[PDB]
Amino acid sequence: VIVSMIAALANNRVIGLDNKMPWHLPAELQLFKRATLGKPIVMGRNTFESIGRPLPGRLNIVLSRQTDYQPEGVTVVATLEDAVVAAGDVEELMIIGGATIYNQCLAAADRLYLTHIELTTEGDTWFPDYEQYNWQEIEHESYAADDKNPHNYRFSLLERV
Ligand SMILES: NC(=O)c1ccc[n+]([C@@H]2O[C@H](COP(=O)([O-])OP(=O)(O)OC[C@H]3O[C@@H](n4cnc5c(N)ncnc54)[C@H](OP(=O)(O)O)[C@@H]3O)[C@@H](O)[C@H]2O)c1
Ligand SMILES: Nc1nc(=O)c2nc(CNc3ccc(C(=O)N[C@@H](CCC(=O)O)C(=O)O)cc3)cnc2[nH]1
Repeated sequence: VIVSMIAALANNRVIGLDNKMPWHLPAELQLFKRATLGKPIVMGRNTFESIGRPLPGRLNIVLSRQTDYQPEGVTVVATLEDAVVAAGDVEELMIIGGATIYNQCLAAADRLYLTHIELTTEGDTWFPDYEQYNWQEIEHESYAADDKNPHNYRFSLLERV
């Protein structure tokens, strides 16, 4: 199975503050849905709680070592090894974070689905320093700020080298 990680980072690799996203770009969230629909998504307990419910059309796998932790509609696993197994016989698995999971999986990541948001904001969670490794961009698309999305952002699909 291909190990991919998807995230949206503001400048300085910021991805969150107070267990929430420091911005609101509905069109970017639709890009997230587009990139994960039909695929198993693996996330940390904090990220699952920030989302507030399982995401439709995807196998929701949540990581937590609290043995009695079991929200409705999601599969809970106690280790990353169990998350992969839980994903099943699929072609690609999507690590949807949070910083904790990105950190642990970066070294093993095959692809990074990154959205760079042109914004400098306060944060308490950051995406790992992926540039310490070698990647080659496979796809990209720039999205100018608009009516319902007040920030410019750029999508970049990186493949590990
Ligand atoms: N902008 C983006 O693209 C994006 C994406 C995702 C998340 N976020 C943001 O990032 C923040 C959440 O991430 P964060 O790191 O605080 O939390 P997190 O990574 O989502 O979750 C951390 C928790 O996951 C469990 N866990 C971690 N590693 C584990 C392992 N190896 N085995 C079993 N369980 C493990 C532990 O919970 P237990 O104590 O229950 O074991 C750990 O406390 C929020 O602000 C969220 O909004 C942003
Ligand atoms: N590219 C990217 N953008 C993000 O916002 C993002 N967010 C997370 C974690 N936070 C969230 C927060 C909300 C939803 C969410 O509600 N997603 C819906 C679409 C939006 C909606 O239905 O309101 C989904 O069906 O995926 C997903 C992840 C993880 N990776 C990301 N990756």
